Amino acid sequence: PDNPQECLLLEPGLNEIMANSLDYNERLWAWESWRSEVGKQLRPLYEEYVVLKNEMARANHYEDYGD
Amino acid sequence: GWSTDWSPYADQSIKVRISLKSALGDKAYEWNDNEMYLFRSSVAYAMRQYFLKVKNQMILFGEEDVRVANLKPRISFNFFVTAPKNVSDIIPRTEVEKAIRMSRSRINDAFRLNDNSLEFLGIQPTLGPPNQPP
Amino acid sequence: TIEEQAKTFLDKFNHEAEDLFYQSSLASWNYNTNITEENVQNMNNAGDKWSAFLKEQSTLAQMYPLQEIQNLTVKLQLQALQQNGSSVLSEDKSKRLNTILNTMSTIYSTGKVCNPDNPQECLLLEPGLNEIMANSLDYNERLWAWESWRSEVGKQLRPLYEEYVVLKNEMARANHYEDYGDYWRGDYEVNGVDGYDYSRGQLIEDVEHTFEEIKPLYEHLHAYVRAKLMNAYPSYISPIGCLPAHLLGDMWGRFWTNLYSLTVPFGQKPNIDVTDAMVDQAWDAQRIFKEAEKFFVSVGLPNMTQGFWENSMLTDPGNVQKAVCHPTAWDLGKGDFRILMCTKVTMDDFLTAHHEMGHIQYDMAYAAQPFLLRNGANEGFHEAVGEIMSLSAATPKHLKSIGLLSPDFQEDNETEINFLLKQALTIVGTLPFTYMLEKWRWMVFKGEIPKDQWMKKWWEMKREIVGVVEPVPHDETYCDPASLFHVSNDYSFIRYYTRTLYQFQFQEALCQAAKHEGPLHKCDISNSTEAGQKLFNMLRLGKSEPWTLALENVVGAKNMNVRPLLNYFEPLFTWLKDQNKNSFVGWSTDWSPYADQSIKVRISLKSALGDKAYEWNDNEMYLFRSSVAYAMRQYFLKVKNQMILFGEEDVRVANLKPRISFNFFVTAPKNVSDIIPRTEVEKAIRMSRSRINDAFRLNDNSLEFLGIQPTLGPPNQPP
Amino acid sequence: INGFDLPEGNVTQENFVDMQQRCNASDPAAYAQLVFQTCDINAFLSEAVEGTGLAFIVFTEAITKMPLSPLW
Ligand SMILES: *[C@@H]1O[C@H](CO)[C@@H](O[C@@H]2O[C@H](CO)[C@@H](O)[C@H](O)[C@H]2NC(C)=O)[C@H](O)[C@H]1NC(C)=O
Ligand SMILES: *[C@@H]1O[C@H](CO)[C@@H](O[C@@H]2O[C@H](CO)[C@@H](O)[C@H](O)[C@H]2NC(C)=O)[C@H](O)[C@H]1NC(C)=O
Ligand SMILES: *[C@@H]1O[C@H](CO)[C@@H](O[C@@H]2O[C@H](CO)[C@@H](O)[C@H](O)[C@H]2NC(C)=O)[C@H](O)[C@H]1NC(C)=O
Ligand SMILES: *[C@@H]1O[C@H](CO)[C@@H](O[C@@H]2O[C@H](CO)[C@@H](O)[C@H](O)[C@H]2NC(C)=O)[C@H](O)[C@H]1NC(C)=O
Ligand SMILES: *[C@@H]1O[C@H](CO)[C@@H](O[C@@H]2O[C@H](CO)[C@@H](O)[C@H](O)[C@H]2NC(C)=O)[C@H](O)[C@H]1NC(C)=O
Ligand SMILES: *[C@@H]1O[C@H](CO)[C@@H](O[C@@H]2O[C@H](CO)[C@@H](O)[C@H](O)[C@H]2NC(C)=O)[C@H](O)[C@H]1NC(C)=O
Repeated sequence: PDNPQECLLLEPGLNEIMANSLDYNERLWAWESWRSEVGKQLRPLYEEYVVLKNEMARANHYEDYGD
Repeated sequence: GWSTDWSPYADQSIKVRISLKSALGDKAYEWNDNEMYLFRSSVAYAMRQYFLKVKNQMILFGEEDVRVANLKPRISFNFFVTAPKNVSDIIPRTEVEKAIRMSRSRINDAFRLNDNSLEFLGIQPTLGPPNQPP
Repeated sequence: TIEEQAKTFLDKFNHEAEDLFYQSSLASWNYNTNITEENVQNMNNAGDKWSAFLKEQSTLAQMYPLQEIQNLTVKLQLQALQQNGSSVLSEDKSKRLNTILNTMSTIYSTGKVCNPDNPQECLLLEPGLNEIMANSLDYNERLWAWESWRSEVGKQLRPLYEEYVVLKNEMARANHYEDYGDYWRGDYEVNGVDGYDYSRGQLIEDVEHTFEEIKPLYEHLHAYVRAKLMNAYPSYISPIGCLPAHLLGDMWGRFWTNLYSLTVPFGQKPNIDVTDAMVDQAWDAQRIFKEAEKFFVSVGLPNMTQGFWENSMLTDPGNVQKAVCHPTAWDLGKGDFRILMCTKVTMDDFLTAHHEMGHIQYDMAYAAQPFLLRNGANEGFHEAVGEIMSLSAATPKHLKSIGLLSPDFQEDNETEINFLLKQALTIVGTLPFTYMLEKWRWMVFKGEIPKDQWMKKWWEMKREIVGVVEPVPHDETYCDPASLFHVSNDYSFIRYYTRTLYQFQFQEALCQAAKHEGPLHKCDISNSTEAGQKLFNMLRLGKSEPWTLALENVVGAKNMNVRPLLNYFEPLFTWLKDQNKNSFVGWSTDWSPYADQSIKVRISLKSALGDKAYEWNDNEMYLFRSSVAYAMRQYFLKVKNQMILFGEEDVRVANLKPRISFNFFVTAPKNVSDIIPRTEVEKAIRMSRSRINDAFRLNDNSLEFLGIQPTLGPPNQPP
Repeated sequence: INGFDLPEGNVTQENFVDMQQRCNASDPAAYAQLVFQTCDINAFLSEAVEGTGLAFIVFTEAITKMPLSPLW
């Protein structure tokens, strides 16, 4: 938030903080921020994905996709 | 073992109870997520005003800094506030109580509520001046 | 001695500076012609030796007297070295200013924006945003790029700019100047010559006067461009209004050069293009430079030094060796002269070769002067010489005389008008921009503009002087001027005005001395050694005597003039006046692109509440924007059966007044191009007006929307 | 105040004339658009009518602008 020019990806930067950082603030920032950006982008695609996968599994003599 | 009621943020939360049917009776509006948006904006306004008029600092609180939990059909939930661009900074309850005390006339008027209908558990109204015969 | 000891030190310092300077230039030359981390430090240590040397020698010059010196020859060199500079600032303050400058440069260089729908791919300004601002013909894409770059980078760059102006003003004040604007204008100052004097303040007035002679021709160009842009974007531009700022062919509107495809007077036939003819002739870098050298020496100027022909960088190395191909000119000294630029086979390469050769010829024409005296008269002559050389070398008769462009070919006026308008869109479209940006910076440093009216004054001047209107209202959270390269990176901008006027003054004077008979824009210089001699006279002068004197040595005038520039475009001016005979020539500073969907709001706190009425600050504006966003959310959910997440950032406010009056409009959550029509906003306000009123303790008469009146008042008391 | 977005409470029954002149000086075109009404108490005083008009048109309307209105 202080510097928006240096952005971290999960594999290279966020994983290293989560694996080694003992700073409570740094770890909370990494955890929440990854949740906010990526999960808020990934939610509606996940809804459409579950609907379509359930339809495909049902049309294939299975109860649901979990089945 | 562990207990499934403790939360890291539960120490600095404030509980809110809203009674629409008591205050308005008939022609009382429905409570949806837009009313939650207005409530978060009102609390952000309150915190902005408190920080400007007392601490002499200008902080841009938003409706994304007001974090809400435990929404019930009672119209109850818990909230806390964080610094604008810092999720690790939590404003202690005392400051949030002072801010709500300062702006409660405005927050209640924004919801046609009257302190009795809109209750911030832990914050008691103390403005009742009685006088008739001088 | 005192004068004797001063020149004694200066002569010694000249030897001490020239040799080490050459080493630094050689090192920088090698690095610029060799991108190797190894030589990066090599030039660095040399530059560091150059910088420490600088500071120490100035400390040495300190004891030397200034006013006591009478010989202006030595006086100029001492004054140049006497500059205490930023060092006048406290150490901690010096470090703070350095880190502020670095932070602003880095934010400009590495800032990036990205699409609202696919936030994985983000565009930087240099490539992505610049390309959109140049090639795209889509209103929505251009508006997104313009507004997004403004939002991200300017909102990051504003507070650094505030601290930067405070610190730079403090340093300039502590350095025996008035403000930082005074420090910048001190370049033009000339004194102690008794008849060619030029005060720092006087320059301002002169600039203003010159702009009075540009307004007319420019207003016609603006009117012509507006009509053409109206066709390129129907229902978006008012024929009596200013031009939207995101349709001007680049990010800022510095140049209109990218409107030519849409503003071509005669698109039927193309301009002169011999890149193909050059390829047919198989002319190469050496040739382009040799034919160039022919033209430069064709007027009795010295022939290009053989050293350059031996140790230059004309062709792309492309041999495991990588060098910046940006055209430049190196003056290492003691007869070491070079030019570095990658050579393709194009017209623009030919013109750039002539420009760089003019640069190096000007630089080498005055090698006899001392080391501190080896520079141009001021910040406009050096580029002006190159510009006039390139302009003279591009004449169609010149192409006829070099072997191509066979004599059985007649040049009509239509192509001539095309060329004149193409030149106008670059030369005349930047003078208002330059003038307005430097005027705003001068008044910001001067303290005329308070810190809470920077954006207000910026956009007022932009609507009034340039005739360009912002597509979205900008408050003081923004720093739009700081989004230019020259503003964030601490560069002076008035050089592009004086250079533009000097080039045309020089061109007119030389081409008159060449005994022409026809128009100025079609005239040549070759075989006019008299023209060459007049130019050389000022060339050799360098900075040895005043710039006002140097200008007079060629144009016969002490000061700058707009007349020569106006003459260079008299043809196009006549054509434009004819083309704008029906078109409203001028613009109105009240029309806004968003003004037709705005709603005005008037608030009377002292009436409804009387006593114990609250104060109205920006927190009340935050609450008002949140209330309007709530209203729009409710309307879209309860009628259209859609859930849209409007915020207080989608409610845009403009024209705030003490009456507690202002305009607002609404946009889609993540789409600045989507504006909710007023009718929907009126319906939303009608639906939620009781809640919007009771949030503020006002009741439908102290909070009025100027278009929405209450109607539901039916009484049934006595039946 | 509406014509020149002046801060409410700045123009008053006393400084109205001077503010009117200042506003006209600032923006004559806009001021030209502004329409004002002649305020003379003698005019309203001269509205005194004889006959039923004095009671049904003058006394009935003055009573509505009085607390305990019906009683009066
Ligand atoms: C965000 O807020 C957290 C919580 O206040 C900050 O963490 C503290 O920061 C201070 C100042 O550096 C330290 O003295 C504390 O030891 C930190 N620990 C706590 C209380 O969590 C954090 O530095 C803030 N950072 C930003 C980006 O604003
Ligand atoms: C100022 O000092 C310079 C440098 O000494 C003088 O330039 C000299 O001029 C004489 C006469 O033309 C030449 O013989 C010298 O060779 C020049 N010296 C250099 C280093 O160029 C200049 O004349 C002095 N000006 C005045 C007014 O005395
Ligand atoms: C930059 O530093 C130099 C060196 O300290 C300053 O030179 C002094 O200037 C004053 C005023 O003219 C003289 O009284 C001193 O005798 C000078 N000192 C020396 C060593 O010559 C110079 O003034 C400084 N500039 C600024 C604007 O701070
Ligand atoms: C400057 O003068 C020279 C000499 O007259 C011109 O060179 C001649 O150019 C014509 C036209 O291209 C040729 O037919 C001659 O053969 C050239 N001869 C010589 C002696 O150079 C030169 O072209 C003139 N400058 C320009 C640009 O026209
Ligand atoms: C070049 O010159 C010709 C001749 O003057 C111009 O042709 C004139 O165009 C105008 C406008 O269409 C007509 O009213 C005239 O009758 C035309 N004259 C002739 C003799 O045909 C032509 O427009 C000029 N081109 C440019 C670029 O200005
Ligand atoms: C943002 O809103 C604008 C305005 O509604 C959109 O522009 C329209 O886009 C559609 C689809 O391409 C066209 O059919 C319309 O003619 C456009 N009109 C206008 C007024 O621009 C724009 O596409 C929207 N952007 C996004 C990302 O949704």
